[PDB]
Amino acid sequence: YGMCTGKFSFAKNPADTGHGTVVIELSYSGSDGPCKIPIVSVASLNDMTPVGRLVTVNPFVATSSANSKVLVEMEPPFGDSYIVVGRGDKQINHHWHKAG
Amino acid sequence: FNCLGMGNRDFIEGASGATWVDLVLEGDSCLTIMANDKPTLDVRMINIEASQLAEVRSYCYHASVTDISTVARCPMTGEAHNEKRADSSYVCKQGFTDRGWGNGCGLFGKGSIDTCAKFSCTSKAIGRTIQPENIKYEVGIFVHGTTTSENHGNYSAQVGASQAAKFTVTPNAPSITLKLGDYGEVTLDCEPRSGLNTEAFYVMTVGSKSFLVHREWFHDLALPWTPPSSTAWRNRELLMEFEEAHATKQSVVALGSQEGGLHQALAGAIVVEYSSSVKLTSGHLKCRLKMDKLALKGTTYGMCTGKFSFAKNPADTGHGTVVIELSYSGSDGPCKIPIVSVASLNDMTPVGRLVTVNPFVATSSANSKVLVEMEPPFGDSYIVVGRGDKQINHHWHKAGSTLGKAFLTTLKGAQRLAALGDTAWDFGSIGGVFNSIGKAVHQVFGGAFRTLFGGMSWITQGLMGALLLWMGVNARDRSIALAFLATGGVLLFLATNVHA
Amino acid sequence: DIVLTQSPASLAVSLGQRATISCRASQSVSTSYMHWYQQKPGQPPRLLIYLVSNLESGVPSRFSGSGSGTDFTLNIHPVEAEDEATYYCQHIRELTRSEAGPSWLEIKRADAAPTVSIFPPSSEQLTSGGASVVCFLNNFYPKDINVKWKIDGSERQNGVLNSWTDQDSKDSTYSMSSTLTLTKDEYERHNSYTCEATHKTSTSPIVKSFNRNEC
Amino acid sequence: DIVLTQSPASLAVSLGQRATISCRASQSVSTSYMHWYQQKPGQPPRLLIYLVSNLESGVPSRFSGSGSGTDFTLNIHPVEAEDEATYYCQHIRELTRSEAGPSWLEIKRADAAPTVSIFPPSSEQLTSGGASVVCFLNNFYPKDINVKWKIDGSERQNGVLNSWTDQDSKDSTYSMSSTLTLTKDEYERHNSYTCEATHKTSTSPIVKSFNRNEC
Amino acid sequence: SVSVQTHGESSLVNKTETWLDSTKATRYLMKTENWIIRNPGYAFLAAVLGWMLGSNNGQRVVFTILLLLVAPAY
Amino acid sequence: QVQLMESGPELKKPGETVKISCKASGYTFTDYSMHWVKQAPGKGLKWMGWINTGTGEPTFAADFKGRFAFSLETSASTAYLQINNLKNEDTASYFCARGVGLYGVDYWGQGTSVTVSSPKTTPPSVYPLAPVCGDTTGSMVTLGCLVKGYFPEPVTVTWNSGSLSSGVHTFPAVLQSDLYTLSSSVTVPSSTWPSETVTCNVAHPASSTKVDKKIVPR
Repeated sequence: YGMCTGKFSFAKNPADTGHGTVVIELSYSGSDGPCKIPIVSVASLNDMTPVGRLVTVNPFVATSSANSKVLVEMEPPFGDSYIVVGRGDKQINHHWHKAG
Repeated sequence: FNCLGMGNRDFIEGASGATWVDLVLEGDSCLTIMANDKPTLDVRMINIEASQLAEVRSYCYHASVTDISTVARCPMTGEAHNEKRADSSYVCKQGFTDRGWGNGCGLFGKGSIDTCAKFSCTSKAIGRTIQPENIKYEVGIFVHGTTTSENHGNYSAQVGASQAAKFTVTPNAPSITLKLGDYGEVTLDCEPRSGLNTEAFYVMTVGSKSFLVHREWFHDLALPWTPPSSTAWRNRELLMEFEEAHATKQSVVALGSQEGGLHQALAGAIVVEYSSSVKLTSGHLKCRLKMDKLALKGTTYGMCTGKFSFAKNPADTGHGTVVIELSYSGSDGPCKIPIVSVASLNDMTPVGRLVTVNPFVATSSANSKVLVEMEPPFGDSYIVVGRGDKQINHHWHKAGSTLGKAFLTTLKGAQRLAALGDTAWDFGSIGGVFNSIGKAVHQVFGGAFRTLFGGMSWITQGLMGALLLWMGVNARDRSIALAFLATGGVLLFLATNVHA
Repeated sequence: DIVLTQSPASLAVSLGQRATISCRASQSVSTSYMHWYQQKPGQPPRLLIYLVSNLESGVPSRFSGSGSGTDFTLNIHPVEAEDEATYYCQHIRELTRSEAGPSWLEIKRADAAPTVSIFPPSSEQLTSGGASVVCFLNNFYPKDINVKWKIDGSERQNGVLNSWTDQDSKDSTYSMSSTLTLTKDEYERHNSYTCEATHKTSTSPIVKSFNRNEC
Repeated sequence: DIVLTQSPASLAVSLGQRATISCRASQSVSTSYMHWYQQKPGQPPRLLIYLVSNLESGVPSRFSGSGSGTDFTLNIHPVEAEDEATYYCQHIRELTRSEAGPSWLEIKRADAAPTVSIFPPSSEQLTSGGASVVCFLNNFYPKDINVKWKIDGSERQNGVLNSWTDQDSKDSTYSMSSTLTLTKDEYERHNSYTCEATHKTSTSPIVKSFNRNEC
Repeated sequence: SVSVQTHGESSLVNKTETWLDSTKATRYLMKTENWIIRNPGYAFLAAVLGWMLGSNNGQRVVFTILLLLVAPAY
Repeated sequence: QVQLMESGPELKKPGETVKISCKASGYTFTDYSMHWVKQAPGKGLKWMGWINTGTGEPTFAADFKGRFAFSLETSASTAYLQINNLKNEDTASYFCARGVGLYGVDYWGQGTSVTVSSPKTTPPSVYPLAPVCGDTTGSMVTLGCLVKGYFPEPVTVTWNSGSLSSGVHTFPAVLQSDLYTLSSSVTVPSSTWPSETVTCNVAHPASSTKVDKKIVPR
């Protein structure tokens, strides 16, 4: 599957598990599903570099359903970073923390 | 939103090297951004707003004794039985009345009483917690173009002038691109997770008013308190008292309203106004401007051909730069206003720089008032506005002579250090080398030392200075300086920084 | 747990008159953060005063909330026919959030007696074996009224079904229905069926009856 | 603090039969220290069993106390006409001392219908302006009975006073008085006066009635 | 009690006017001085104790003024 | 304009599950506590609880704890009260209320009344109620319409196709064995009855039964 082509949305705001990593459920407006979810762990929006690692690797919208809510977790890095979900206009993002 | 007449108005100096720049922006100060190829931007938080709050618990700060009942028992009758112990609303107290034959008992010297006074709360108060999501940040952002007294102050016009913007960043929306119209667009990239610690404190409602209270300290309040919802309390006794037992008679008194002491308990606590939400007047936030799409109109326009006239007269906003509003007679507008900052008309060369770059007449309106500020240098000066005959100057003076700038900023450095902790090295924005490790040096340094023995308030750490200096007075060389570390700075500084 | 009680329960008033609606905070000092919510019948509530001290935008300055922290008042110095409504006061200082038992705005008027009409069960109904004796007590102000169903001189409170209008949009009276529903057997085993209506306009019940033996 | 219940509430028995009377300690384990008490009506109760397991001196061996500490039983294997009594059991392990809801020994017999006689107010009472319709229901077994006063077909439960004998020493039945007290005006504003009584001997009310219009 | 163990200082962000701010200026010294000016009989007897003990001169003075604050409000 | 819009009034049965919608409009959904307030049919406003709009985190009054599910759809800005194990107590008008928070709730859902009960849609028994000697009041013969034993409400009771408005008092239908009876009364002059037909025209859209009964002299 290629990149999911459309705007994500946070079905739940990122909540650290308390175990060091952070999951988000994503209501994803793209009906482009089934598709590979674009998303990453980014330090600053000026850099698309993945910084943390993906807890749930290959985030995948299961079906053509638009606004399908998809629970996906990755690891935030130390200190401050973002999570860019998608890309460009289609990237939402959240600035969520790991103090570790 | 703008920096106009802002008590704390501080000027962001464009070094280029990036169109993006990191900033610490706050509701107190309007950061004014001068940059090459960019007009003069303004950045200030309007306020900090946590939209929606949750109740951590409730406290009863003034209580009411009701229905005092004392169930007496004879000597050796032991534990006194009063059924009201089945009701928590009743506070029950065991005890005794030492008896004679005169009072109720065939034996002398002892007794038993169970004193149940129904508790109720005269007056209760509440703390509340912030969810970092509900936190907003209202950042008035402006850029200095052609302006007047009003339009620059009144936000309605600089919307239309596209020179100002107001917006909200959340941990959900940490970055915002914002469009400048004729000047294009800019972008802020914030840390709304990090602008506070949402859980560093509580919002404590005392009276109609609410207050920031350390959520550690908030538990430390010893007082009748409440399940955040509803009813069953702890230490509801401690606003009530007990008396002697004279015969069966012992009474319970609800202490005078401690609300005054609540306020007294609130010293560093911050006024916080609930509206639909708290509005936190104290800003702390790190955003990132991006200047790329910020443009310059006026690079097309040529010299304004008509008479400069002061609508306002040369004056300093307090920050070291002179603002004037110029009624511009010529109708050649829209036109590029010729102006410079000069010392003496013996030379036509500028000396200072433009606060507001691209002095410009907005429209063809004759006598058009144009509010523009520039930077005079130290000492006296004039201001040459335009060349040739049409130029009106005005003699100016700025007494800040250069040395003091190097002093104040230096001494401001330690003032920039304290209370900003590790983020004091964020004034090293676009850092590296020193400022890279400079925070990292202070990182565990600030996270240790001052905070480890922290809880020191004024003379507590303020008197430590000569005490720790005196141990440096009598000590060993290479020990003295090592014993001098905790003494000066981080201790004396903040203890001297408070003078007053 | 904090209680509010809003007095009166209703006030019959002239429109333009000042009818002030009291409220009180049973607990703490609620301070600010009490309100006034107008809800007319069949409506979502409509918030009037906020912090107990401040109008909402839509609600005109005729509404005035007042009182501080243990005690409160909702005033409308010009109460209106448009102000005819059910008003609430809501302590916000704490969760839980609750609402005081309201005060109503009734428009005071001349006191009117119920027009009382006792219809025996329709022959249509009697053919069904059920018998409902309907007594329509109509156009009475105020709403203060009572129905008494008397049967063979022995007053029956059973099978009685009451339905009454509200303050009646034209005359601002009230109209009432008293329905005595009997089995046609006991409807036929007893004869005099008497609904008598006592009303503040009448020192006595307004007696409307039929003995089935009559016509 | 500790509660007891003693079952049955009463037991109709053949004398000589074994009727064991239960008791139980709601709280703790009372262990020892429950005690059986026979109270014949109008007496200070006579203590039967001590430690709930041990006869007193004056009580005969027919009484058997039994049960342990959460539960207890008063057994009379030959229950008697003398054993007719109100029986108690008392946890003593803890002050407060209390008792179980008692157990009566009734002597069982054949079921007898009430002898039901409805006396209108005598002229002596009718001359007084008060009117009491008195219905004596005599010699019914069991005691289980219900009296009703019907007036003009509309049952009146008002002015109704009931006084009944106990198990009637010879026939061991129960006799009752039903009384319908009326104001002579209401006594004479209504006519049919009926004491109907449903008693276990009859599937129907035993109806004794008069109308003032009758004699 | 409620007047004691104050939140002050909050010092979280907070470049602003705190709820009760100018209150903190005189808290430590004055009400302790008020007690010790109310008790000059105490003031002098507590002072000489410093020059008694430690015999190092300048350190002898240190014990006093703090003790002179300590006995006020324990 | 900020407007709280909800689901429609719904007939339900005991033991069922209802979820009442509340859709936010005219404001940023996230920023304001969404509240729920029970108005029982006879009772005043009894505040059900609030769900945190930022977190989606519900908070219930001790009463409303555990039977009731607050849920927030985020993107389309809809709030929900889902009542589980529907009970005849769950019959009531329910209101979502937007928090101005410590200033309480500013606005309200347009209202949603749940009716939880067993009964089935039933036609009314419409009885022309004629006046007798005493029921003729002055020149006016008061007349009546007994609309009897229908579920659910409403019936539309008009009089000669509603051409009698004024003398009409249509009295409230109330529950009888989970069926409704209203006795509606027109007051018409004895000049117009039974000289002019007085026919109470009773339409019950639920049962789809329009029943027209002329009141005729007894």
